[PDB]
Amino acid sequence: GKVLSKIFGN
Ligand SMILES: *C(=O)CCCCCCCCCCCCC
Repeated sequence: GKVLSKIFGN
């Protein structure tokens, strides 16, 4: 959701 961009690593 909004974490949705870290657990995306890179
Ligand atoms: C929001 O919509 C995504 C939330 C990010 C953390 C939990 C979702 C996990 C599903 C995405 C797979 C990413 C690698 C586990």
